[PDB]
Amino acid sequence: MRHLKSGRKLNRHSSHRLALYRNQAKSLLTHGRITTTVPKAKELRGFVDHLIHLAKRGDLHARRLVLRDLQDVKLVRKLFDEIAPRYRDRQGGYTRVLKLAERRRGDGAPLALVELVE
Amino acid sequence: MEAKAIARYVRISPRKVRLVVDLIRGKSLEEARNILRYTNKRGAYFVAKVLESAAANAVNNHDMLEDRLYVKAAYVDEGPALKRVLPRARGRADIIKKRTSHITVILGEKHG
Amino acid sequence: AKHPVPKKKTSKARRDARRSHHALTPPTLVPCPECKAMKPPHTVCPECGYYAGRKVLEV
Amino acid sequence: PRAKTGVVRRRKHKKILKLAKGYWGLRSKSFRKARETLFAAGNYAYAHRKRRKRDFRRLWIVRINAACRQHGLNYSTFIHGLKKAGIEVDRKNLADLAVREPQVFAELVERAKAAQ
Amino acid sequence: MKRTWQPNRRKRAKTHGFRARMRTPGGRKVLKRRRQKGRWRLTPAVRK
RNA sequence: AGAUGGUAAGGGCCCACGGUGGAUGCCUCGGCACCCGAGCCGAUGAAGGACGUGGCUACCUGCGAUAAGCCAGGGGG
RNA sequence: CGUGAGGGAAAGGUGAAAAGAACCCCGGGAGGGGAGUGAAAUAGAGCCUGAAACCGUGGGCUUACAAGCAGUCACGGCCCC
RNA sequence: GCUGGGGCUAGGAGUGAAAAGCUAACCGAGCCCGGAGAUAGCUGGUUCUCCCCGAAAUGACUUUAGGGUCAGCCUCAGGCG
RNA sequence: GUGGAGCCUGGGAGUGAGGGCGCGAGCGAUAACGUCCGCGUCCGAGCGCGGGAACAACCGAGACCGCCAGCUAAGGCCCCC
RNA sequence: GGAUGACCCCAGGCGGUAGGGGAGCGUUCCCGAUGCCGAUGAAGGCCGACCCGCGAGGGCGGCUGGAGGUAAGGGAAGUGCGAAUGCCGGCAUGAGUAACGAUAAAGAGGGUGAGAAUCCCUCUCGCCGUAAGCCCAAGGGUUCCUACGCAAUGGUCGUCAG
Ligand SMILES: [Mg+2]
Ligand SMILES: [Mg+2]
Ligand SMILES: [Mg+2]
Ligand SMILES: [Mg+2]
Ligand SMILES: [Mg+2]
Ligand SMILES: [Mg+2]
Ligand SMILES: [Mg+2]
Ligand SMILES: [Mg+2]
Ligand SMILES: [Mg+2]
Ligand SMILES: [Mg+2]
Ligand SMILES: [Mg+2]
Ligand SMILES: [Mg+2]
Ligand SMILES: [Mg+2]
Ligand SMILES: [Mg+2]
Ligand SMILES: [Mg+2]
Ligand SMILES: [Mg+2]
Ligand SMILES: [Mg+2]
Ligand SMILES: [Mg+2]
Ligand SMILES: [Mg+2]
Ligand SMILES: [Mg+2]
Ligand SMILES: [Mg+2]
Ligand SMILES: [Mg+2]
Ligand SMILES: [Mg+2]
Ligand SMILES: [Mg+2]
Ligand SMILES: [Mg+2]
Ligand SMILES: [Mg+2]
Ligand SMILES: [Mg+2]
Ligand SMILES: [Mg+2]
Ligand SMILES: [Mg+2]
Ligand SMILES: [Mg+2]
Ligand SMILES: [Mg+2]
Ligand SMILES: [Mg+2]
Ligand SMILES: [Mg+2]
Ligand SMILES: [Mg+2]
Ligand SMILES: [Mg+2]
Ligand SMILES: [Mg+2]
Ligand SMILES: [Mg+2]
Ligand SMILES: [Mg+2]
Ligand SMILES: [Mg+2]
Ligand SMILES: [Mg+2]
Ligand SMILES: [Mg+2]
Ligand SMILES: [Mg+2]
Ligand SMILES: [Mg+2]
Ligand SMILES: [Mg+2]
Ligand SMILES: [Mg+2]
Ligand SMILES: [Mg+2]
Ligand SMILES: [Mg+2]
Ligand SMILES: [Mg+2]
Ligand SMILES: [Mg+2]
Ligand SMILES: [Mg+2]
Ligand SMILES: [Mg+2]
Ligand SMILES: [Mg+2]
Ligand SMILES: [Mg+2]
Ligand SMILES: [Mg+2]
Ligand SMILES: [Mg+2]
Ligand SMILES: [Mg+2]
Ligand SMILES: [Mg+2]
Ligand SMILES: [Mg+2]
Ligand SMILES: [Mg+2]
Ligand SMILES: [Mg+2]
Ligand SMILES: [Mg+2]
Ligand SMILES: [Mg+2]
Ligand SMILES: [Mg+2]
Ligand SMILES: [Mg+2]
Ligand SMILES: [Mg+2]
Ligand SMILES: [Mg+2]
Ligand SMILES: [Mg+2]
Ligand SMILES: [Mg+2]
Ligand SMILES: [Mg+2]
Ligand SMILES: [Mg+2]
Ligand SMILES: [Mg+2]
Ligand SMILES: [Mg+2]
Ligand SMILES: [Mg+2]
Ligand SMILES: [Mg+2]
Ligand SMILES: [Mg+2]
Ligand SMILES: [Mg+2]
Ligand SMILES: [Mg+2]
Ligand SMILES: [Mg+2]
Ligand SMILES: [Mg+2]
Ligand SMILES: [Mg+2]
Ligand SMILES: [Mg+2]
Ligand SMILES: [Mg+2]
Ligand SMILES: [Mg+2]
Ligand SMILES: [Mg+2]
Ligand SMILES: [Mg+2]
Ligand SMILES: [Mg+2]
Ligand SMILES: [Mg+2]
Ligand SMILES: [Mg+2]
Ligand SMILES: [Mg+2]
Ligand SMILES: [Mg+2]
Ligand SMILES: [Mg+2]
Ligand SMILES: [Mg+2]
Ligand SMILES: [Mg+2]
Ligand SMILES: [Mg+2]
Ligand SMILES: [Mg+2]
Ligand SMILES: [Mg+2]
Ligand SMILES: [Mg+2]
Ligand SMILES: [Mg+2]
Ligand SMILES: [Mg+2]
Ligand SMILES: [Mg+2]
Ligand SMILES: [Mg+2]
Ligand SMILES: [Mg+2]
Ligand SMILES: [Mg+2]
Ligand SMILES: [Mg+2]
Ligand SMILES: [Mg+2]
Ligand SMILES: [Mg+2]
Ligand SMILES: [Mg+2]
Ligand SMILES: [Mg+2]
Ligand SMILES: [Mg+2]
Ligand SMILES: [Mg+2]
Ligand SMILES: [Mg+2]
Ligand SMILES: [Mg+2]
Ligand SMILES: [Mg+2]
Ligand SMILES: [Mg+2]
Ligand SMILES: [Mg+2]
Ligand SMILES: [Mg+2]
Ligand SMILES: [Mg+2]
Ligand SMILES: [Mg+2]
Ligand SMILES: [Mg+2]
Ligand SMILES: [Mg+2]
Ligand SMILES: [Mg+2]
Ligand SMILES: [Mg+2]
Ligand SMILES: [Mg+2]
Ligand SMILES: [Mg+2]
Ligand SMILES: [Mg+2]
Ligand SMILES: [Mg+2]
Ligand SMILES: [Mg+2]
Ligand SMILES: [Mg+2]
Ligand SMILES: [Mg+2]
Ligand SMILES: [Mg+2]
Ligand SMILES: [Mg+2]
Ligand SMILES: [Mg+2]
Ligand SMILES: [Mg+2]
Ligand SMILES: [Mg+2]
Ligand SMILES: [Mg+2]
Ligand SMILES: [Mg+2]
Ligand SMILES: [Mg+2]
Ligand SMILES: [Mg+2]
Ligand SMILES: [Mg+2]
Ligand SMILES: [Mg+2]
Ligand SMILES: [Mg+2]
Ligand SMILES: [Mg+2]
Ligand SMILES: [Mg+2]
Ligand SMILES: [Mg+2]
Ligand SMILES: [Mg+2]
Ligand SMILES: [Mg+2]
Ligand SMILES: [Mg+2]
Ligand SMILES: [Mg+2]
Ligand SMILES: [Mg+2]
Ligand SMILES: [Mg+2]
Ligand SMILES: [Mg+2]
Ligand SMILES: [Mg+2]
Ligand SMILES: [Mg+2]
Ligand SMILES: [Mg+2]
Ligand SMILES: [Mg+2]
Ligand SMILES: [Mg+2]
Ligand SMILES: [Mg+2]
Ligand SMILES: [Mg+2]
Ligand SMILES: [Mg+2]
Ligand SMILES: [Mg+2]
Ligand SMILES: [Mg+2]
Ligand SMILES: [Mg+2]
Ligand SMILES: [Mg+2]
Ligand SMILES: [Mg+2]
Ligand SMILES: [Mg+2]
Ligand SMILES: [Mg+2]
Ligand SMILES: [Mg+2]
Ligand SMILES: [Mg+2]
Ligand SMILES: [Mg+2]
Ligand SMILES: [Mg+2]
Ligand SMILES: [Mg+2]
Ligand SMILES: [Mg+2]
Ligand SMILES: [Mg+2]
Ligand SMILES: [Mg+2]
Ligand SMILES: [Mg+2]
Ligand SMILES: [Mg+2]
Ligand SMILES: [Mg+2]
Ligand SMILES: [Mg+2]
Ligand SMILES: [Mg+2]
Ligand SMILES: [Mg+2]
Ligand SMILES: [Mg+2]
Ligand SMILES: [Mg+2]
Ligand SMILES: [Mg+2]
Ligand SMILES: [Mg+2]
Ligand SMILES: [Mg+2]
Ligand SMILES: [Mg+2]
Ligand SMILES: [Mg+2]
Ligand SMILES: [Mg+2]
Ligand SMILES: [Mg+2]
Ligand SMILES: [Mg+2]
Ligand SMILES: [Mg+2]
Ligand SMILES: [Mg+2]
Ligand SMILES: [Mg+2]
Ligand SMILES: [Mg+2]
Ligand SMILES: [Mg+2]
Ligand SMILES: [Mg+2]
Ligand SMILES: [Mg+2]
Ligand SMILES: [Mg+2]
Ligand SMILES: [Zn+2]
Repeated sequence: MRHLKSGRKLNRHSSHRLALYRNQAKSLLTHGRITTTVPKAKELRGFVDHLIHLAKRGDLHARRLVLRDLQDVKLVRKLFDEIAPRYRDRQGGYTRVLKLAERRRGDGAPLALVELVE
Repeated sequence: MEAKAIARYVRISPRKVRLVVDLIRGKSLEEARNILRYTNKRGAYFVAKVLESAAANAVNNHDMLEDRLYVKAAYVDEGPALKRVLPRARGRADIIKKRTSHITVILGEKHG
Repeated sequence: AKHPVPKKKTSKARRDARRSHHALTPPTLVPCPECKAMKPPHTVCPECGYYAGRKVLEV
Repeated sequence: PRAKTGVVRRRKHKKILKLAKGYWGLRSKSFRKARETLFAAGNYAYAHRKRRKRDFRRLWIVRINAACRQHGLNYSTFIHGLKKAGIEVDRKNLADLAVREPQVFAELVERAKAAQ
Repeated sequence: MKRTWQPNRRKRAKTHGFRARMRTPGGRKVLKRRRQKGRWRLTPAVRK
């Protein structure tokens, strides 16, 4: 069973799943908007929102924390200096998911876009 | 007056395409178009082409009006099968039948 | 195991009876309030790019 | 010279398959199964031609019996009276009378009671 | 595992070759039989 | 209280028309039998081959660096 | 196919004549719809004839309280002539 | 000790630290072709229709016993009556 | 006693695993859907028909074809029937 | 009965496996045939609720087909299939089922294109590293490089490719 269990598995072992989220985070923070499968998208929100919320803190601790997942100093500089500030007065919800209308041809996978909020 | 199009020797298995065809038989050209566009099946691609070709035939050759066309008749026939070898364990060789479809769409005019 | 096997050829009636549940359900579609085109609901319209009133996507 | 099968066998199968129209599944579509079904069918027809004669006589008797007990006697007593009376109207016509011409049947009953 | 066919150009020519067949009465009868049958190759083709 | 209908997810029988498949009839560039004719080739390098050979040439046929051919006689038109 | 000696298939037919379908239309193509050829094109090259198993579309009758080698005999209902 | 390359030994024969092991994925006697359509008192199979008749599963003998020869029982033709 | 009786001469067979039942015995255990003989019977080949709930050989009865006619056999006649 | 096989009348027989006998049907071929049927449509095919025959069958009619067929009477045989775990071929059932070949692993962005999870480029991630890198020899034989292609081969896709 699965009673009151939180978190998708996405058919990956523990370290692959982590990487998946970390890589999607790098891509989202880099381009502001990416397209994925709906399940990957819905799961990315929390992972990235937390990273953004820490950038909103600003301190050295937060920077080194975010650096654990994002791993890229320049990308984190962008996070703290350009991304984080526009969410100063926003209380969570820094990302949105909207579903596309067309499925992948090769496997019928339903797609969705994930973007940072205005 | 009717207009028809046939796609012969389409490399898809009849039992599969017919599922898609069944979705559009009897429907307006417009609804049939909308259905096929969001039918998550390989067959939707093929059935759509035959539909559109038949619509073209109706307008361009048979003096029928696009805004009145409906799918009067549609069916799939079995074409010749492509026989291929599938190697199995213990030196045994099976035969895969990569099957083939003859897709037919026949359009009529919905008067009134 | 000892290799189970069909004892009798399935009749045309019985094979087709099995498939009484095999018919496809047509796609559920709704008009897009902006361009009136037909598209699945709760998806961004692939024709004009609008959803929830605003332009979201370049078509 | 050589006398290959040619046309002959197809025609023979065609004869049988035609006789087997209406049968279920392969019994109407497969020669072998059609032929087997037809064997049974032929024996049934012969046997049931024989039983049809039984079937109806049995029905007539049931009906005559109902008509008799309306007049206060049973079939056995009725037929014996008719025998003593010498009325040789068979059970096919007796049943018809019982339904269509009750006055005539009522009369015949009286004759049967009297012959006793 | 190691299977039975282990190609060797030298071995092939020295065993089934034309010169090998002509050396032996039985091998000459092979060539006779194949020619009479009209074989396109009297002897296993091989590259040297 | 009583009674009796239309339902077809699908199935069955029949009819029509198709698809598949290639039987049947017709056909014959081939074969089979008998009869007759005819009957050896090779160091003057056979039988049988290899590789080549065409303005463009995969294969077959023909031919052999004179290479789908060279010379002469005969036939034929 | 076999190291080899050796084993050893399948596979014929448009039409009288290519007159083998210019050109246009849908399609990436394949395929088809018109146009055209022909006595004939379900003779269109996957080509004479085109049976059967097998698959499908349309129509008639029928079927969701019923017990079976599937028929047969009887009667009734519906459809057709 | 393992291993590459080059060699030699074979079918009642080879080779075998011996398992009747191995000798080209089945070896108490390899494979191919031939004798060859071996032989099989055994198993299977044996194709249109109608008409008349209609058995036996016993006896004797049999390296015979689930096979046969003779008799018995069936059928046809002619004759006797 | 004129019968698909009989005898004679020829042609062609098939059969040479029988089985149940009744009666008479042997064997067995006054066992076996047992075994082995004898007389008969039926099934075999009448798994065609009626009866015995169903059921080759128990009872009734030897099915050329047709009938929506009649009489019976065994067995039945309260309802299924 | 009449004169012999004409047909009628009367009577009786007519279950049947092994098997004996009789009479017929149809197939290929020959004489009949230098004939006759035949494009006003041969053979073959598909229908028929019609006619003849106990039956095997034979007619006739409509559709198909488009060049052959073949009588009365005889002759000769490669002469009739439902079974042989028969032979060859075609097509079904199981079934939209098992499976898609190492659990080293993927994600996004940008190109191309009718079409892209699968081709090209970039960034991120993972795997091998006495190898899963590199160089020879066997064997294989153009698979090498480039252009143009995607019907089939590729266990999906394909614009990519041995
Ligand atoms: Mg669990
Ligand atoms: Mg929860
Ligand atoms: Mg969960
Ligand atoms: Mg987690
Ligand atoms: Mg995934
Ligand atoms: Mg999984
Ligand atoms: Mg780990
Ligand atoms: Mg970690
Ligand atoms: Mg962008
Ligand atoms: Mg990290
Ligand atoms: Mg979606
Ligand atoms: Mg879609
Ligand atoms: Mg795909
Ligand atoms: Mg969707
Ligand atoms: Mg489909
Ligand atoms: Mg269907
Ligand atoms: Mg769908
Ligand atoms: Mg149009
Ligand atoms: Mg496998
Ligand atoms: Mg293998
Ligand atoms: Mg199969
Ligand atoms: Mg298959
Ligand atoms: Mg197919
Ligand atoms: Mg196990
Ligand atoms: Mg089955
Ligand atoms: Mg079955
Ligand atoms: Mg079946
Ligand atoms: Mg089944
Ligand atoms: Mg069906
Ligand atoms: Mg909206
Ligand atoms: Mg034959
Ligand atoms: Mg039938
Ligand atoms: Mg019926
Ligand atoms: Mg019968
Ligand atoms: Mg009768
Ligand atoms: Mg009667
Ligand atoms: Mg009676
Ligand atoms: Mg009486
Ligand atoms: Mg009476
Ligand atoms: Mg009345
Ligand atoms: Mg090992
Ligand atoms: Mg090793
Ligand atoms: Mg090999
Ligand atoms: Mg091999
Ligand atoms: Mg080696
Ligand atoms: Mg070498
Ligand atoms: Mg060597
Ligand atoms: Mg040599
Ligand atoms: Mg010599
Ligand atoms: Mg030799
Ligand atoms: Mg060869
Ligand atoms: Mg050659
Ligand atoms: Mg050789
Ligand atoms: Mg109702
Ligand atoms: Mg229905
Ligand atoms: Mg339905
Ligand atoms: Mg057809
Ligand atoms: Mg064909
Ligand atoms: Mg002929
Ligand atoms: Mg000749
Ligand atoms: Mg001489
Ligand atoms: Mg030469
Ligand atoms: Mg040449
Ligand atoms: Mg000259
Ligand atoms: Mg000259
Ligand atoms: Mg000259
Ligand atoms: Mg090989
Ligand atoms: Mg080879
Ligand atoms: Mg052909
Ligand atoms: Mg021609
Ligand atoms: Mg020609
Ligand atoms: Mg185009
Ligand atoms: Mg165009
Ligand atoms: Mg393309
Ligand atoms: Mg075209
Ligand atoms: Mg066309
Ligand atoms: Mg014309
Ligand atoms: Mg014309
Ligand atoms: Mg004409
Ligand atoms: Mg056309
Ligand atoms: Mg046609
Ligand atoms: Mg036609
Ligand atoms: Mg034609
Ligand atoms: Mg012709
Ligand atoms: Mg045709
Ligand atoms: Mg065809
Ligand atoms: Mg057909
Ligand atoms: Mg139907
Ligand atoms: Mg109830
Ligand atoms: Mg009911
Ligand atoms: Mg029922
Ligand atoms: Mg039953
Ligand atoms: Mg009934
Ligand atoms: Mg009745
Ligand atoms: Mg050494
Ligand atoms: Mg060595
Ligand atoms: Mg060596
Ligand atoms: Mg030996
Ligand atoms: Mg030997
Ligand atoms: Mg020895
Ligand atoms: Mg070998
Ligand atoms: Mg071995
Ligand atoms: Mg031996
Ligand atoms: Mg061996
Ligand atoms: Mg030999
Ligand atoms: Mg001999
Ligand atoms: Mg012997
Ligand atoms: Mg008798
Ligand atoms: Mg005896
Ligand atoms: Mg005895
Ligand atoms: Mg002795
Ligand atoms: Mg014995
Ligand atoms: Mg014996
Ligand atoms: Mg005898
Ligand atoms: Mg006599
Ligand atoms: Mg006498
Ligand atoms: Mg007498
Ligand atoms: Mg007698
Ligand atoms: Mg007698
Ligand atoms: Mg005698
Ligand atoms: Mg005798
Ligand atoms: Mg005889
Ligand atoms: Mg015997
Ligand atoms: Mg004996
Ligand atoms: Mg005995
Ligand atoms: Mg005995
Ligand atoms: Mg005895
Ligand atoms: Mg006896
Ligand atoms: Mg008994
Ligand atoms: Mg007693
Ligand atoms: Mg006693
Ligand atoms: Mg006893
Ligand atoms: Mg006893
Ligand atoms: Mg007895
Ligand atoms: Mg017997
Ligand atoms: Mg009995
Ligand atoms: Mg008897
Ligand atoms: Mg029984
Ligand atoms: Mg009984
Ligand atoms: Mg009984
Ligand atoms: Mg009575
Ligand atoms: Mg009584
Ligand atoms: Mg009583
Ligand atoms: Mg009663
Ligand atoms: Mg009589
Ligand atoms: Mg008689
Ligand atoms: Mg009798
Ligand atoms: Mg008889
Ligand atoms: Mg015949
Ligand atoms: Mg003559
Ligand atoms: Mg002549
Ligand atoms: Mg004429
Ligand atoms: Mg005509
Ligand atoms: Mg003929
Ligand atoms: Mg004929
Ligand atoms: Mg008839
Ligand atoms: Mg007829
Ligand atoms: Mg006719
Ligand atoms: Mg005709
Ligand atoms: Mg015509
Ligand atoms: Mg001619
Ligand atoms: Mg003969
Ligand atoms: Mg024969
Ligand atoms: Mg048979
Ligand atoms: Mg089997
Ligand atoms: Mg079996
Ligand atoms: Mg066999
Ligand atoms: Mg067979
Ligand atoms: Mg087969
Ligand atoms: Mg499923
Ligand atoms: Mg299953
Ligand atoms: Mg499953
Ligand atoms: Mg699966
Ligand atoms: Mg794989
Ligand atoms: Mg696999
Ligand atoms: Mg895998
Ligand atoms: Mg995996
Ligand atoms: Mg892209
Ligand atoms: Mg561009
Ligand atoms: Mg583009
Ligand atoms: Mg792709
Ligand atoms: Mg693609
Ligand atoms: Mg991509
Ligand atoms: Mg992959
Ligand atoms: Mg490692
Ligand atoms: Mg290292
Ligand atoms: Mg290591
Ligand atoms: Mg080399
Ligand atoms: Mg190779
Ligand atoms: Mg270049
Ligand atoms: Mg491809
Ligand atoms: Mg492709
Ligand atoms: Mg393609
Ligand atoms: Mg191409
Ligand atoms: Mg593919
Ligand atoms: Mg593969
Ligand atoms: Mg390229
Ligand atoms: Mg390459
Ligand atoms: Zn829209």
